[PDB]
Amino acid sequence: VMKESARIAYTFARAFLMQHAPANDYLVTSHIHLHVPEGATPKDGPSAGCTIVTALLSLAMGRPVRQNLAMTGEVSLTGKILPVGGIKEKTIAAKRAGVTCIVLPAENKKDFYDLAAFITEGLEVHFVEHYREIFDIAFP
Amino acid sequence: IVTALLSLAMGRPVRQNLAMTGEVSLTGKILPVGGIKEKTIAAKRAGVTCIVLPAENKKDFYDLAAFITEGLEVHFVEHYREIFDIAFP
Amino acid sequence: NVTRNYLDWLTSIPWGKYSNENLDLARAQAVLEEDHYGMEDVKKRILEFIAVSQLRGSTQGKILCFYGPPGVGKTSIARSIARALNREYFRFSVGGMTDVAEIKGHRRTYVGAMPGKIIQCLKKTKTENPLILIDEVDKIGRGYQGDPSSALLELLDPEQNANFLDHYLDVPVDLSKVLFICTANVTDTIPEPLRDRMEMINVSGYVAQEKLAIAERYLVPQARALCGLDESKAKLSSDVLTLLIKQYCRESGVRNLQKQVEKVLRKSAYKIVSGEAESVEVTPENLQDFVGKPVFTVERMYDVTPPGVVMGLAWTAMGGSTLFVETSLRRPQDKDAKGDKDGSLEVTGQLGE
Amino acid sequence: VSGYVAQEKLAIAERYLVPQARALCGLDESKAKLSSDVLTLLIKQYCRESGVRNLQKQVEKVLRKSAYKIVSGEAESVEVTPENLQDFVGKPVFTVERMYD
Amino acid sequence: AVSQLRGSTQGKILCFYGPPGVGKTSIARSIARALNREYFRFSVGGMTDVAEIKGHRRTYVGAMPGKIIQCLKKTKTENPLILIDEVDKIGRGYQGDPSSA
Ligand SMILES: Nc1ncnc2c1ncn2[C@@H]1O[C@H](COP(=O)(O)OP(=O)(O)O)[C@@H](O)[C@H]1O
Ligand SMILES: Nc1ncnc2c1ncn2[C@@H]1O[C@H](COP(=O)(O)OP(=O)(O)O)[C@@H](O)[C@H]1O
Repeated sequence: VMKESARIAYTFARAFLMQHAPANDYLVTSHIHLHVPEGATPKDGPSAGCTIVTALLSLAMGRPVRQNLAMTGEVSLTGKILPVGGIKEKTIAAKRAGVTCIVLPAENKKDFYDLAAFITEGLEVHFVEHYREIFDIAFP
Repeated sequence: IVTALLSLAMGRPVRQNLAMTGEVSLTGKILPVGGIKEKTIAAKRAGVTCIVLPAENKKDFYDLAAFITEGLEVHFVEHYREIFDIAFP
Repeated sequence: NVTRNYLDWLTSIPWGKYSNENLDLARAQAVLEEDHYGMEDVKKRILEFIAVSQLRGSTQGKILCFYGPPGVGKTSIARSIARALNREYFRFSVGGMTDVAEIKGHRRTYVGAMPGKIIQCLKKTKTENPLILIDEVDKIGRGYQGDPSSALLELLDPEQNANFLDHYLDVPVDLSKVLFICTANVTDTIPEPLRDRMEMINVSGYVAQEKLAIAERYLVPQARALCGLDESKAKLSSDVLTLLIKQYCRESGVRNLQKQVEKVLRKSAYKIVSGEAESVEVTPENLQDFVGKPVFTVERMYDVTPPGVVMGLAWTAMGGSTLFVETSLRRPQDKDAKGDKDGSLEVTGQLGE
Repeated sequence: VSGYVAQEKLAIAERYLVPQARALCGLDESKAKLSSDVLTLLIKQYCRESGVRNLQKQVEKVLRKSAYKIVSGEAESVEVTPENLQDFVGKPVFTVERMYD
Repeated sequence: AVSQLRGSTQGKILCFYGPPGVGKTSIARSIARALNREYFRFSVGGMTDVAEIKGHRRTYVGAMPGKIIQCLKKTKTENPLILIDEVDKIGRGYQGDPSSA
């Protein structure tokens, strides 16, 4: 399932470059190894996908991502983002790691507000639906 | 599937909220599909306001209780070219 | 002591005890329309069954099967029939079972042997013709270790049932009068030899509006009796329900709405016994308190459908759902103005071949 | 053993099949006539399998529906006719034999 | 015609094959009452336990004789008309091949 998720995100990347910056051709012209460390349970597995595309884009243009921008989501092969499950444990894990920004599918704006206010202090969220939003909340 | 590709080919969007289904023949004939009643109720939940079925199943869809079918606007078809003219232009 | 337990197990069994049926159609009407709404087709079939048994003399067995999305009320209709015909009821799940001995007991020479489940049903139900309800035939444990589902044919085959016998008490029983019924979410997984025997009735889904008329009568009062409240203190207008079903639960079955209304009532119970209101009255403004914020909202994700995406209905394993199909370029297209390579497709999304 | 021609099934069911099922539903011949024409219509439309099993289901069903019209219903002697039939067993299933023409 | 010549009764094997629902089993039973031999159905479709055709050792706890002894015990004749079913679908597994049996 992660393999199809990977190819989906991959093709979306290949589309995003030509839609965005035609002069680059790094993606369509080069082999690429990509490694996702284990630990995610298969059912939440797709939630990693939104990270994947930004990985490649960082490798693609070569600019570093803005620091400590944790995220999760699920990519649609046409730029929609989709809800993921089990967010509360994810957010506390981001708290332990010193995260100071975060991005979630807008469809999960509900669960994040269930959280106790002390949990939410010091984070800085960006709900999103279409993927292009994230492109401007990382790089520039 | 085919409507996806053709939509992509000319690149024009599909007419809005026009769900469809069928089974294609490699020469434009369409074939009966099974289980239509459940499909129709699911399309009703989504706010669908048009729908397209193989003409061969114009039978089962009419067995449905009249209240389930109120407010839809069906277009039964057999040859595939029919559906093409009920989607894009 | 072993043979004594065996004697007991044998003597309990009816051999000709025949719980009598009512057979007038009128009373069967009244007892069916007051228990389950709609799903009239199964009612009509059972009605024909009643009509034939009354003609050809004696009581009669028959096999039947029900199938459809989970939580449509299948198991619920079973008991309603059980008190309709006046047959005694007995559920018997078999999803994932593999112990053919469980369907047939044990040799009685084994330590701890006890007769298969059916004999327990005969001892308990005391009729020769109860209403056995095999459950989840689709999910029977079908292994290398001897498929019980093959063993089931000895019960359910109209001819081979007549002298069924079980390892505990070897003497054949005569199950012909039993009225078996079978319930499966999808009929195709059912093993072929068995599938041909039983009749295949089809319970359906439910329209969004249909759930409204459901829940106001057969559902809210049920949970109201489960939480121990009386109507005096826990009214729920219809409008709250239509809002619920339209938003908080998108499932063709009613189980999920059943979870919500359960939750609302039990929270109401907490507001009564110690809380503030002496009579909670949920109103649309109040509800989001009790059950929290809405979960689903944006039914049908895309709305403009950007080029190259089309909706497609799908008769999934449970209910039906309006999944989209999507496509996209994977390389720059004009790789060569002269280029001649077939624009090979690559399908994805857990294709079966 | 072979299959069966469309016409052949008529001569089959008219003798060895209808009476048997008629005895299964507990009826007597006095009350449940089925003209030949309805059987040929059945076999022509509602079941395309070389075996007779599917037609066996249809006519069984039709008879038992007749039983329901008898025991409480109106007629003391149901008489199926082709105009009557779609009532009893519903709408035609197959029609467009030979997809292309 | 042949059994009448060479004195005593004689057994023989035969096979039928064709589309399902052609009536195969029905003639089987019809022959059983034609010749006057006893009938006994015996499905073998999809089975894989050769012990079922041969019983068990009798030293195992709970061993019981194979199916055939039961048919012979039941019809009480030495020469019944056994009807093996669904030879096509015999479960041909590693667990002891019935096809050898
Ligand atoms: N039309 C209906 N009338 C009455 N109850 C219904 C109806 N549809 C669904 N239900 C309810 O659905 C619930 C579950 O139904 P049942 O088949 O018994 O179990 P499940 O559907 O969970 O397998 C029951 O509590 C039952 O009251
Ligand atoms: N030519 C025929 N003559 C008599 N009965 C027939 C004929 N063709 C089909 N049948 C009926 O078809 C039914 C099933 O036949 P049989 O071989 O016993 O089962 P199946 O065909 O399902 O293997 C029987 O009930 C039988 O009466």
